[PDB]
Amino acid sequence: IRVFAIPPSFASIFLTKSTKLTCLVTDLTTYDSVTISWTRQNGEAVKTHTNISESHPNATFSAVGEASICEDDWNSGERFTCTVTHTDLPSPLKQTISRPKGVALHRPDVYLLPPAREQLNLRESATITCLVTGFSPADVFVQWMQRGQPLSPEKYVTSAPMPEPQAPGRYFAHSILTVSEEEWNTGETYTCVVAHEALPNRVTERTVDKSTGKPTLYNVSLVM
Amino acid sequence: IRVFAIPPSFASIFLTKSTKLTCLVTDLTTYDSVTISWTRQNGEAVKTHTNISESHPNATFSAVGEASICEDDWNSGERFTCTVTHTDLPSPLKQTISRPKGVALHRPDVYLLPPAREQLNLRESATITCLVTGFSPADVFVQWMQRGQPLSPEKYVTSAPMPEPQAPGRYFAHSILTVSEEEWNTGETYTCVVAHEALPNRVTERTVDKSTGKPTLYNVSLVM
Amino acid sequence: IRVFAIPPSFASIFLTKSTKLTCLVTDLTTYDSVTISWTRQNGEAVKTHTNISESHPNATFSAVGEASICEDDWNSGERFTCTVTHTDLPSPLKQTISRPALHRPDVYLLPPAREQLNLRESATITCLVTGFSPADVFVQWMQRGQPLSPEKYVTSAPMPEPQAPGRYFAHSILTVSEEEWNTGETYTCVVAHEALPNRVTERTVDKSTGKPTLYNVSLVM
Ligand SMILES: *[C@@H]1O[C@H](CO)[C@@H](O)[C@H](O)[C@H]1NC(C)=O
Ligand SMILES: *[C@@H]1O[C@H](CO)[C@@H](O)[C@H](O)[C@H]1NC(C)=O
Ligand SMILES: *[C@@H]1O[C@H](CO)[C@@H](O)[C@H](O)[C@H]1NC(C)=O
Repeated sequence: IRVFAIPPSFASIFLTKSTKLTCLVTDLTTYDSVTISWTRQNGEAVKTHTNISESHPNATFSAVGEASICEDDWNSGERFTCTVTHTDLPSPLKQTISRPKGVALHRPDVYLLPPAREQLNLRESATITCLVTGFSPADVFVQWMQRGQPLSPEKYVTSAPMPEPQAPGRYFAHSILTVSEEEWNTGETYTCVVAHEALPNRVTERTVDKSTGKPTLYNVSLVM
Repeated sequence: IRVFAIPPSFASIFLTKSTKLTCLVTDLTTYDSVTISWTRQNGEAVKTHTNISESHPNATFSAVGEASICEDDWNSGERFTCTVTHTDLPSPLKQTISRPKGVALHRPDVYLLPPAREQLNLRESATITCLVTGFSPADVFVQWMQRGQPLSPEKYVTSAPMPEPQAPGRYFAHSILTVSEEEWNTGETYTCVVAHEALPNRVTERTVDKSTGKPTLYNVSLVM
Repeated sequence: IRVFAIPPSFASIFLTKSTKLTCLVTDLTTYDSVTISWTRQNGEAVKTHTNISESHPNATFSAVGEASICEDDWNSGERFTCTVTHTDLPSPLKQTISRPALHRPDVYLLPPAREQLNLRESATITCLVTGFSPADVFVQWMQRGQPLSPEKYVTSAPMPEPQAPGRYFAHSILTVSEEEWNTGETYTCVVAHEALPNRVTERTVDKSTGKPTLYNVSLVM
């Protein structure tokens, strides 16, 4: 029996365009009347639970509570009082969380690197790395789209934020995309979109194809 | 009684990151008791109508009722009703506005044209046109960014959307950025950003400089 | 009421050139005069422990049981037991620990982008390690045979490969100045992994690596 308070990441709120606070109560006994109400410091939130998780392998139940809350309330700093009520707990427990404040804002520097020539020579799989560095407060959402069409989330993996060596305040993040050689050889202008607080547009785009390496001012070829 | 309910346009919701809805009364007594109330389907109370407009010299009544509302509920299509009653007319006037439904969403196609050679020859100024076409609905926000920071609102002018001739539902929009010729010679990489509903991130980016638009002038062939 | 020990990882093995044992006791309340001993699956003697701490208020006995053991004992798979005969429980408790598919890692070095170099405040060289199993790699950076300081370069934790769940990838960067890049430097990235037959691989990139080194085409105003 434990109660968790989960602040939604900017990765979560940007994906669905909604700040969805979520409270997990884990390892509760499988009893009846599983109800999760909602309050705040004012007391006007209303929503119930949806699709409570089944019994975990350690032989106990669990419940999840999620609600829709506006973006401006999330930016205001109000402590949202997520309350969970159950019969096993003699007293219902409520959780109050809010955004951290006072953190500096540093604009991300999204630089896109083409796959290495040695990797291209092997002709099995080519990897394109999106470098997102020099951004705070180190909460980013990086996704890949092809010709304006988003790709499957399984195709790409985004690394967790890590501290920058030179800059202590700024933290970087990484994401790689695996592509076939024939797709890269033809060139579909793969682009990287990065979402962050510090960006004035809050979204930035950088693209690369096979013809980026050529300076496009001269066309020199070697034929035997 | 005449009340003008101005819906929050996409430019308004995107510039301030907070949707602002205003219903403004028009052409009544210069100053008397008035009650403005935003009403949903549930009839719940709303934020107070701050900054009521002062009486105009031409004896035309005007009251600006602004409030902060849920961003997601506005896009959900549920209708917002401004209830205005006045001492002059006992019957209240109900004005209801919402985001229109039954409208197709078409992804904007952003084409960014370099300045003409004839204009660059006179060297008095350079105009860069940001062409956005095939976007629905009519609302759109266009602003200009130079090397990461936005331009002044006076510097750039965005034309009103007009119906596209080929596609009746789709529309097109224009925005010019007149700059001095010597700035274009430096190739400082002007960037055009646009905001619209249909884009996957709701915003997309295009860039132009002196290097872009230059073909391969030199096919230097080294063949043995 | 359990015992936990830190397994020797190939990075830690390669740093000290030997397998070292670290048994940080967890989930056991700190009492006076506790008994902790190192034994194998069969239980012969060990060397004396070193650098143990006092009682820990956080209910986790944060004193390390240090012992240096041969490499063949670790890679043979026979278990190691951190036997902790605690005061509260007369029955001794031990934790069996050992190594748990091997794929040769492929190391590819990506030169810094021109956008990074044009701005000139810094240059980042990325070391992409892919297709290694298990997740035990130590990415280190070499410059003309001189090992760079650990603070310059940082390596992310290995993540499962999207193409193959068995495969893992690790990615590391080196933060240098633009002058250090446009001036001739080797900047070798060396990667050590168990699955490598040589146990060590490295790649080198230069400013002229991108150039074909057949035609030096230049633009002059
Ligand atoms: C540029 O050079 C490549 C090298 O083979 C060649 O395939 C391509 O056709 C050239 N571009 C043009 C426009 O001819
Ligand atoms: C450039 O030269 C190459 C020589 O191999 C030729 O194949 C190509 O068609 C040329 N491109 C143009 C645009 O003339
Ligand atoms: C051509 O070679 C010279 C060697 O002195 C070098 O400095 C120069 O950078 C080379 N050209 C290019 C385009 O790299």
